[PDB]
Amino acid sequence: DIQMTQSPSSLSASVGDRVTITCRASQSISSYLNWYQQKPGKAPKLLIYAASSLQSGVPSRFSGSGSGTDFTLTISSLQPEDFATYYCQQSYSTPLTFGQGTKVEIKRTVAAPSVFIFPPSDEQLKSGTASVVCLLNNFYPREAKVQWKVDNALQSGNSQESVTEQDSKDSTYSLSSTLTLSKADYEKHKVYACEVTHQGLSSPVTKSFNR
Amino acid sequence: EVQLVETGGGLIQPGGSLRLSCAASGFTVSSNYMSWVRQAPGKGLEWVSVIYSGGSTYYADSVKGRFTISRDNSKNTLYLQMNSLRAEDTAVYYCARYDGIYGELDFWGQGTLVTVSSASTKGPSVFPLAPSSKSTSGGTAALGCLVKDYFPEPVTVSWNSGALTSGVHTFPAVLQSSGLYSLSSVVTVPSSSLGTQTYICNVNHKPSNTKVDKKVEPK
Repeated sequence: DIQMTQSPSSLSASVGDRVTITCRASQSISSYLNWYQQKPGKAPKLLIYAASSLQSGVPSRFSGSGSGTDFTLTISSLQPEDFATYYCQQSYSTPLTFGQGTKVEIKRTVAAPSVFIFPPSDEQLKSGTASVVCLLNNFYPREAKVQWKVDNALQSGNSQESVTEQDSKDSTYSLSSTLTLSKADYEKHKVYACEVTHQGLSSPVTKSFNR
Repeated sequence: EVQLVETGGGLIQPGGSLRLSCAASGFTVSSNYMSWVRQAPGKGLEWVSVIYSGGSTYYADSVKGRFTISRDNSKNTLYLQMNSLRAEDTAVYYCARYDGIYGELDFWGQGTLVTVSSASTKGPSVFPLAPSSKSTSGGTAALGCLVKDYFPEPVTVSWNSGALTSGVHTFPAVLQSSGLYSLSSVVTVPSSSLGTQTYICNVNHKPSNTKVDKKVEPK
């Protein structure tokens, strides 16, 4: 019933940058405003309580400011571990409400992927389905094109992608693309190719094997 | 030092009920403000419930009349009795110590996942991702485990029973067209170690009680 609006909802900044996130309450809430850092698959950690007070053992690079309706969280000098989603939360009145969050990504310089390819195991072909795995290891930025080719035939709608969360020391990503074909389709073809287009690659790179 | 340990999560049929426990260490539950907070998968934080010290209880409008917050002073434990569960209620549930003054959630439990679904529990199939020349990058090679066709979330993967932690990438799970999850766990090791060192992934999927250790070796 008090709405918290944060801006931006997404931020991309490099190590050493000053990061500034905004949170606005729909009505005055004095100093009853807290800030949390949530790395994904983990509990929010409290960073600031009462607008401007640092929590125990939270590095001094975090700091908060404001009172009333306009609040800011600042990371004075961004660090690689600081990628997370940051929430503001008012405690002036029930119900406790949270802002929608600001997802902070760490900008690093370009890094090309290493491309590896895994043929479906023998054990899996026992149960009549084939999973071919392409791996794109330790790269930045997140955006990559992964085309699967089977005996030169470009595939469509039979691959799924997954991307790891950002490495906490070097800010790179890894990505897997999995091609799913039936044992029938796998045994009736020879050349299985993963083609990768990325900003750090001068030209597309192709990894393949023969059945 | 303070802890909050959560139990009780898991798969539950729609319309069913489930209870979450939260066992505090290093502070008294009895004399503290206390809270449940939930997060639908890939969404924001949503307040569920507060119990004041002195026992006043308040509830979010979506749970009022369905959910009860309580505590057992003797066991230093907080409870959330949930009822009439729906897909909307699917979330990771967190207990947190409130402040009772500046109303801040200064300490949080690790969370537990509650999946509201009529779909059946299914254990994972575990296939090796064998290292080869197509996996080698000069003194360095990658090998892994494909963990296929399971429900519901989550699975935990380790390498050499938690002994190999360096250079592991365990990928977020994807939801297949079959309504089942799939994921891979790859690790990059030195290629010179490929014939002298043994690599086992230790897949664990608790809702189905499966525990698969799988040996990965060159081909």
